[PDB]
Amino acid sequence: QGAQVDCAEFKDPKVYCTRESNPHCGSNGETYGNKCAFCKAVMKSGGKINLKHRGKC
Repeated sequence: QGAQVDCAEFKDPKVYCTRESNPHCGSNGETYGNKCAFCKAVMKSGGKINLKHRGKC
């Protein structure tokens, strides 16, 4: 096992942004999905934004 939803190791170089490759939906906070959007937000989320990323939140 091991949930592979890490987003630090796939930052660079010029990888995850703009053209969203997955409408993924946050805990109970937001609908987004471009790898950058999610890692970027979640980073500065607060520490209470888990994920229920499938389709809608």
